[PDB]
Amino acid sequence: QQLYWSHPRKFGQGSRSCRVCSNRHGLIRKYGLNMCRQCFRQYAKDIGFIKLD
Amino acid sequence: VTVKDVNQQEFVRALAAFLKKSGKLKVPEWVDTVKLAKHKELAPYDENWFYTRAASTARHLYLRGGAGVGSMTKIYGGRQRNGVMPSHFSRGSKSVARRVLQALEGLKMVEKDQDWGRKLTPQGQRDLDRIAGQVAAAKKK
Amino acid sequence: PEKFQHILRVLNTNIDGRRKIAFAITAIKGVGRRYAHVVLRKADIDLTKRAGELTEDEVERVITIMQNPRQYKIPDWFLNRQKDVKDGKYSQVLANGLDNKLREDLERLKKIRAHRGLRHFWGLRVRGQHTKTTGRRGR
Amino acid sequence: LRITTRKTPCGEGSKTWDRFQMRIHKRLIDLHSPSEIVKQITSISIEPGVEVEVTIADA
Amino acid sequence: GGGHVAQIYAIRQSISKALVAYYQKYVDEASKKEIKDILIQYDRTLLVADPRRCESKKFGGPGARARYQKSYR
Amino acid sequence: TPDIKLFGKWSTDDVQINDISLQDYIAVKEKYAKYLPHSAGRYAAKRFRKAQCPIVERLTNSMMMHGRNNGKKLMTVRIVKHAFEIIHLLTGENPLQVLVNAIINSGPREDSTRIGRAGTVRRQAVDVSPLRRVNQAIWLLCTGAREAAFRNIKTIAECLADELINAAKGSSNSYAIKKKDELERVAKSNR
Amino acid sequence: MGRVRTKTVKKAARVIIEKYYTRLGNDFHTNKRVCEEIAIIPSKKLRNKIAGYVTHLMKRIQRGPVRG
RNA sequence: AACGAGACUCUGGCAUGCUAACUAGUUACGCGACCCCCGAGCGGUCGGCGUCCCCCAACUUCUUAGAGGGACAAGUGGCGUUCAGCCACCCGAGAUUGAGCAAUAACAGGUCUGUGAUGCCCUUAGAUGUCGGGGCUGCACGCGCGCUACACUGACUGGCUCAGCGUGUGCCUACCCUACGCCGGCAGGCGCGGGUAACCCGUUGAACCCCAUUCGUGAUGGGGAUCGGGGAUUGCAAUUAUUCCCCAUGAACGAGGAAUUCCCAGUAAGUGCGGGUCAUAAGCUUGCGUUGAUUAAGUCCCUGCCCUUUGUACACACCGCCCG
Repeated sequence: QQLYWSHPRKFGQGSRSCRVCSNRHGLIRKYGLNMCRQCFRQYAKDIGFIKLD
Repeated sequence: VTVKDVNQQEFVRALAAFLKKSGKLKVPEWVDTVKLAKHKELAPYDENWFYTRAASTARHLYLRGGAGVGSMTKIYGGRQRNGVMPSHFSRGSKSVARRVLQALEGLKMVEKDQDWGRKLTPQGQRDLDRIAGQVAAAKKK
Repeated sequence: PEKFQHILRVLNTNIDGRRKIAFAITAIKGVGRRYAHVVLRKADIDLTKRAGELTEDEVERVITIMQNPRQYKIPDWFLNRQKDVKDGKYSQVLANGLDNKLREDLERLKKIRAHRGLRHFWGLRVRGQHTKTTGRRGR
Repeated sequence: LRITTRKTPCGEGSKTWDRFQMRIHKRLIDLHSPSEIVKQITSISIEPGVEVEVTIADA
Repeated sequence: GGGHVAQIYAIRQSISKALVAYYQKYVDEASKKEIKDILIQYDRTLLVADPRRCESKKFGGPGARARYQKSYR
Repeated sequence: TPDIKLFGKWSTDDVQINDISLQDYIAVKEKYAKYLPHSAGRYAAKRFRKAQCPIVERLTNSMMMHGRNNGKKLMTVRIVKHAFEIIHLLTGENPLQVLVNAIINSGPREDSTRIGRAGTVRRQAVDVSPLRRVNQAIWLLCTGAREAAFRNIKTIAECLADELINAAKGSSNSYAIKKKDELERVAKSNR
Repeated sequence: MGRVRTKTVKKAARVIIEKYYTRLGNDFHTNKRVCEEIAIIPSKKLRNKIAGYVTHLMKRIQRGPVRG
C-alpha cells in the first residue's frame, strides 16, 4: 500500500483539536477547555457555570 | 546607631570610600567595557562604580533576610526602552553581582548561611553600625 | 583659559574642538559613543574636557589604541567585524574603509546572485518587511 | 475563575463580550480525636453535592 | 499597600486618631473634645476616610469612560 | 504662626485683596493657609465647592498640562517653591502680594461671545463673573511660562517668576496682559 | 436624584395603616419593626422604603382626613 | 389587569459589634543570641534596630469570610394645590459607585468556513476526501485602527523607595512556574530543591515618581528608521532575514491643512503589570494597580431621539414622489 500516511504533528495548531467534531480555527486551551467557544455559550446553563455577572 | 536613623544617600557615599581605602574588594578585570545591565544604552560615567554597588549590596542584607545572585539583580533592574516598541521592565547583569558577593565573602563581611541565601557576618554588622554614627558625627543628625 | 586651539583635522573627517572628547570622536564612521568611552579609558586620559584641549602627543596615541584593539586588550566581541568573511580575522573598520568594505558585500551578493543582491539592485527592503503600505517617494 | 470571551459567533456587528465567573469555596475544620469515630460519622449525614476529603495528619 | 503618596496620608490619618484614642481611654472627655475641634477644622481626611477607589473597566475603551475612535469612512 | 500655617516659610498675614469685587473667590489666609498646597482629592462635586480651595493650589493644578506633564503634581510643586524664592530675591516683597496683583491685573473686565443671526458670524459683548476672571487669569499666565521655556535655555521656574512681575506691574511684556487687552479691544467694537 | 415612589409601595402603605393604625408611632425605626412583624416584606431595602412612607402618611392623618 | 420601567442579582462604600483561625496575623513576655553606645548609665540594665527563639501565652484591631445591623427623603428650614414632589442644611456613607438581567413588532442585517444542526442542487476514483513544495508577507498607488517621536516640565549615568487583579508541572499525548549554587559582557548554559498551591515562586524588593552627577538650544548626546557583520534559544525544518542578544550604520521628523474622534471624579491623561493566542513570539484585545488635573452643574444652535397638534398627490413610506 503505502509506507507513510503522516508527518510530525507534535506542537502547533494541528496537533490539538477541539471537541465539536475535531474542529480547529478557534484556538483554545484555557484551564483545561478543549471546548469550542460557540458551544461553551450553549453550556452556560449547563454545569460549569451559571451566569451571575 | 542603627542604619535606619540616617539618610541612605549619605550612607553609601561614605561606605564606598571606606572600602577603597582599606585595600578591600578584589575587582574583576572587566570594569571598563561593561554596560552593566541589558536595559542600559551606555557604560556608567563612574570609574569606581564597583565600590559604590558593593555598598548598596551590604546595606540591603542588613534589612532583609538575605538572598542570592538572582534577587540582587531584580532589586537593581529598571525600565528598558525598546525604541519604537513600548517600554518594559527587565533585569540587568548577573555575572557582576556574582563577583560582588564573592568579593565581599572573601573579606568575611558576608557568608553563605542557611535558608537559600548569603547573610551578613556579625563582623559585617559591626562595621555598618560603626560608620552609621560617623555619618551623624560628620554633618549633624 | 586654554585658548590654544580649536577645530582640527584627523583621519578622514574633520573633528571640532568645540565638543567633549568622546562625543567629538563619534563623527568618524565605525566609531559610536559606546566604542569611544572604552578607547579613551584604555588610553588613560580624561573625557571630562574638550577635544581642543588634547595635545598632538595624546591624539597620536589615540589612533594606535583604536586601530590595534586586540593588542590593547579590547575584547573580540566588542568589534564591528568578527571573521569578516573570506579574510579570516577579527577586524575593526573606520571611516573611508568602511564604505569600501560595505560596497564589496553588496557586489558579492549579486555575484552569487542570492535573493539579497536582487532586492538590493531592485531597491526594495532586504529584511522581512511589508512594502505594500511602506515606502512612497509616488502616489 | 474568569472567562472573558466573545458573545458573537462569526464576529460582525458591535463588539461585545461576556464575563462568566465560577466561585469556589474552601474551608476546613481541624479535629484531634481517634481516626475511627471520625471516619465513621463524617461520610454520613450529607444531603447536598458537597465534597469532603479526610487527611491522616497535618500537624 | 498603596504608592509613595497614599502611604503619607495613611500614616498621618493613623497618628491623628492614635493620639485621640489614648485620651479617649485614659483621660476625660474635655481633653480630647478640644483636640477634635482643632483637627477637624483643617480636615483633610485626618479623622475621616475617602470612599473613592477605582471603577471597573468595561470593553470598548482603554479606560472606564474613554472609548476607542469611531470612523465613518 | 503656631495656630496658623505659613507656607513653610512665607507669611499669609500681611496679604490683602485690594478689590471688593474679586474677594470671596480669592482667599488664602482666613484659615485656608496650609504648609503645602495639596488636597485629599475633594475639589469639586458642587459648583460652589471649586471656590474654597486655595489660590496657590489652583496655580499648581493649572501648571501641569499638555500630555507629558499630566499626573506629576509633585514635580509641579518643585517649580512653585523656586518661583516664590526667585520673586523674593528679584524684587523683595511678600511674594504672595505679587501673585495677587498678577491675578487681579490679568482678569478681563468685559468679554465677547457668539450669537447666531442670518447664518453669519455676529458677536455680542457681555460681562464676566468674578469666578470666571480668576479661572481665566490663572490660565493665561501659566501659558506664558510653558511657551517661553519650550526652546529657551531658561528653566520654567525663572520664566514663571518673570511672568508674575510683568503681570503685577502692567508693562505688556507678558503673555497675559497682552491677551487681556485683546479681548477688551474686541468688546469695545461689537457691543 | 429622582426616586419617586412606585405604586407597589403606595398600595401596601395604605393597607398597612388601615389595619394596624394603633401600632404606629411617628418614628422611622419603630414603624419599621412593626411592618417587619405584621407582614413580611421580602427585601431589606424595600422594607426601609415602606416604613418611611407609612411614617410620612401618619403625619398627615393627624390633621384632616386623607382621601386615599 | 398584564409585559417593559422599577423591584431583583453582583460589586464598591460604614462596623475596635457578632462568629474563628500555626495553609492568617498582632501583641505580650519567656527569652537566650547578634549589633552599636547610639541616649540615662559603663559595656549590664532601662530605651532603640530587625532576625532566629517562640509557647502548653494572650488576643482577633490589622488579613481572611460568614451571619447580621445601617440610609428611609429620616429630621429641620424654604417651596409646591401644600397634594405628588423639588431646593438648601444637620447627622453622616445623602436620597445617582459601577456592572449584570431587559418588552411588543421588525430587518430579505451577519453566520451553510462553530455545529454528526439542516433542505435542495453539485461533485464522488483521472475525487472538492491524503503526503511533498509554493502562496495568503508579492508593490508607481488610495484609506482605516494604533505605536513611537519631535526634547531642558528633557535625555543620560548612578543612588533611594512604594502595589494590585491573576497564573503555575502531575493537563492533549509530552508538556509548568522558578528559588538557590556554579560558568559567561549579554542572550544563555549547567547542577540541585520546592510548589495540587493564604503552604513553593512571592513579606510579588514594578514603572512613572523621588535624590545627586553629565549634556546646553545645537536635526544636538533629541529621534531610532534604514542597513552591514557576529553570537544564542525554539523546532523535523528558521531562506523572503521565527524570536533574543552584541558592535557598527544614524533617515524622516523641530508640533502638524481641509476636516474629525472621545471624555464629567479616583473620571481624563501619564505609567507599569497579569490573563487570552503561545513549541518559539504582542505595537492587539481583556482586566488590574500606581500618579492624578483643567472645565461644566447648562442648552436645543448643530446632529439625533421621545410625546402631542397640523399638512400631504407619500405607504418599495422624501434615498420618498414628481414637471417641461
